[PDB]
Amino acid sequence: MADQLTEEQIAEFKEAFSLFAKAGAGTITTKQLGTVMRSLGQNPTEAELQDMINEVAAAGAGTIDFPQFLTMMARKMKDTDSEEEIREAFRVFDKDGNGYISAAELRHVMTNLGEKLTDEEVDEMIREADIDGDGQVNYEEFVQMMTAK
Amino acid sequence: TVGKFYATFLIQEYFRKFKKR
Ligand SMILES: [Ca+2]
Ligand SMILES: [Ca+2]
Repeated sequence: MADQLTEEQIAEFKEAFSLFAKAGAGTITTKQLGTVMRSLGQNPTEAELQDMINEVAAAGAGTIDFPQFLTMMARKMKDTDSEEEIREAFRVFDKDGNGYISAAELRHVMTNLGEKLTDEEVDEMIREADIDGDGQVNYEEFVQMMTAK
Repeated sequence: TVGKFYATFLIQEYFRKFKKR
């Protein structure tokens, strides 16, 4: 099942994971894992790595293959289709048709579904987000503030 | 039915959550 995906990564990703070790090749071990993941580029905290290295292990040794190595690093960013989906919702929110949500619009979505939600939370939300000092929020800050947890 | 139903699932979750102060 193809769905379009970057390539520059898979290219360099394999290279590093391919050129390394010494007594053999094909896969890396816990220790070698970090080594390859390090030269790879980014160098965030080591916590995430630790857990993973111990999570991949399962019915077998600690040697990891390249296919699983990329899947993990790739999953780190979390892959989930949500483009058009959010776009559609964008139209439902905005009423003027543009690239910036306004209070009036936001309130509309609320009062519509009901759930009370007085106009108090609305102004409060704008005070929390808002990239600039504008009583409006761009599609970016909008999506960046959406998807909670 | 793949449609706007999904949009609700999203706006719904975020709402019920950020609800409290
Ligand atoms: Ca607007
Ligand atoms: Ca803004």
